[PDB]
Amino acid sequence: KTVVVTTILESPYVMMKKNHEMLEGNERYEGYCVDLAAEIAKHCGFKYKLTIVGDGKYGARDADTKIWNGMVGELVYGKADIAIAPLTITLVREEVIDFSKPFMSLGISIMIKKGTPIESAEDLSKQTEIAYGTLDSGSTKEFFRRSKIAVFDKMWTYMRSAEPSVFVRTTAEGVARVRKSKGKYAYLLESTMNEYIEQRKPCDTMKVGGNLDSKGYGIATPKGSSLGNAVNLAVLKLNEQGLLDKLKNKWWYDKGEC
Amino acid sequence: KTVVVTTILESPYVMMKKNHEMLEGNERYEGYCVDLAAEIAKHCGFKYKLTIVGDGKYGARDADTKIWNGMVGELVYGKADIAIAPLTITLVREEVIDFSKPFMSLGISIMIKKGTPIESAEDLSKQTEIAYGTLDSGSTKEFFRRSKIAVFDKMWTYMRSAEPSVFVRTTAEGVARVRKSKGKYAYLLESTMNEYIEQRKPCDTMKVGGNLDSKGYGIATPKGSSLGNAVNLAVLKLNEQGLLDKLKNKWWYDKGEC
Ligand SMILES: N[C@@H](Cc1onc(O)c1Br)C(=O)O
Ligand SMILES: N[C@@H](Cc1onc(O)c1Br)C(=O)O
Repeated sequence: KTVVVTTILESPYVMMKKNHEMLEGNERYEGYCVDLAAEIAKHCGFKYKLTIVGDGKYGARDADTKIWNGMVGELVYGKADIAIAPLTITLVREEVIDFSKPFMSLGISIMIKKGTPIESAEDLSKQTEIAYGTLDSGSTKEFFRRSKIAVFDKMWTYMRSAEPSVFVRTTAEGVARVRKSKGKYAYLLESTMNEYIEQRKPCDTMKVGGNLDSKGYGIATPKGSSLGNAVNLAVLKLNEQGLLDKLKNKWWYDKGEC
Repeated sequence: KTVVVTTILESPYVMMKKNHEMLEGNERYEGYCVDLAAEIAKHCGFKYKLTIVGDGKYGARDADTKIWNGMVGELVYGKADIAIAPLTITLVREEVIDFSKPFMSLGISIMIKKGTPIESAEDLSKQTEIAYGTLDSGSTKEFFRRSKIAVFDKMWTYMRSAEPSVFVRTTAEGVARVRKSKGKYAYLLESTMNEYIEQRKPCDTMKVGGNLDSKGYGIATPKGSSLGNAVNLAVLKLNEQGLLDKLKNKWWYDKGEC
């Protein structure tokens, strides 16, 4: 039957076409993951319906209720058959859902307003003039919360108690904050999103320093789903064919505005 | 039996004494509402236990689940017997819980960093250079969300879509934001909290313009609770005895630091 795909509005993975109100179904969206879903579906031989995750979250488990939210939750509770989005492969998630090998590699990075005197995470941790934060949910926030590494521990300690809050609801908000804070706010996010934004007008942001870690995004399916095998092979095939690199260039650099 | 009082950490209504770790029970807290609870209990002849609302919220109903959160929720679901805090009497709340006549009068107001060229709500609505917001929950946010008054409608329209978010988690955060934004952020909050903060170091904030509305805080009890009658009479008695005004002066001006 028609496969239900859960995904999330995150540029340039999935975005509403400017003229979406005049369109219907899958045609309403565009982006790297929209193109990827089409390729995966073709190689696995299934028809699908793109749906945007109800709560706009990636996926975490509430420590008290033990309930999973976000795209991970939609898979865990059977609300969706597959997640095709910039969903980071992590230990906690790997335990409850299946993941294809990575379709994109990335790492946590620093985004600054051009001119900000910051070149690394160490730089940020050793000062207070420039505030810094992460998304209010997801693997980056979790990276800092769980890190036992001195420098990252120091940063988390500062972030968790910083006032006003240094956390944002969406990537768009973090970017807006960096752009409007006159260099007094730096944003910690995944290298992939950082690199995309660096090529977007008004071209006033920059990725600085090396990535804090090395990981990847994977296509997710409910644990034990018979669709997992084919999907994983499709990702490997698409990568080996150079299609994934082609898609990355298409949505990141081919039409960079900077 | 011992009455369970739900309240909230909001200065100067209820605050943790500096040395709370060395104290136990009700002795751990201090403030206007702590003193008020003692007076109400004495006049109604009951023993009580102060408890801080689990979710740190005042009280709203989720439009989807219809579940009440905050102090209102604790009363509605029988987790607490009475709420003694700066809980605003509103139509939606009055329908599900009982309220004593007001023990304090107030209205929505504007807090600015001294020197900010803003004298009214109209001023704020007609410009964009200075951002402004409210608590991310409670009667003030709701006032703007539901207002059909042109000026407030205009302000809500701007606030709801402003990026980054102009909403804060606690009063303390809104104050910190006003103080650290060099006049580029104004905070909308209740006159009572505004007046208290204006007398606190570093004495860099000011209440401007007249209040946007006129309302009051009431002591709340589960609907139909036999404790409601006595509590209401106690509030009226304490007010007529001048005790409420005495308490206001004690926690607002007697030890003002400005
Ligand atoms: N890919 C992450 C989400 C995320 O993590 N950090 C960010 O800035 C974003 Br967007 C995840 O799967 O949680
Ligand atoms: N008293 C209000 C809470 C509140 O509403 N606006 C604020 O700034 C605060 Br604190 C309520 O009962 O919701």
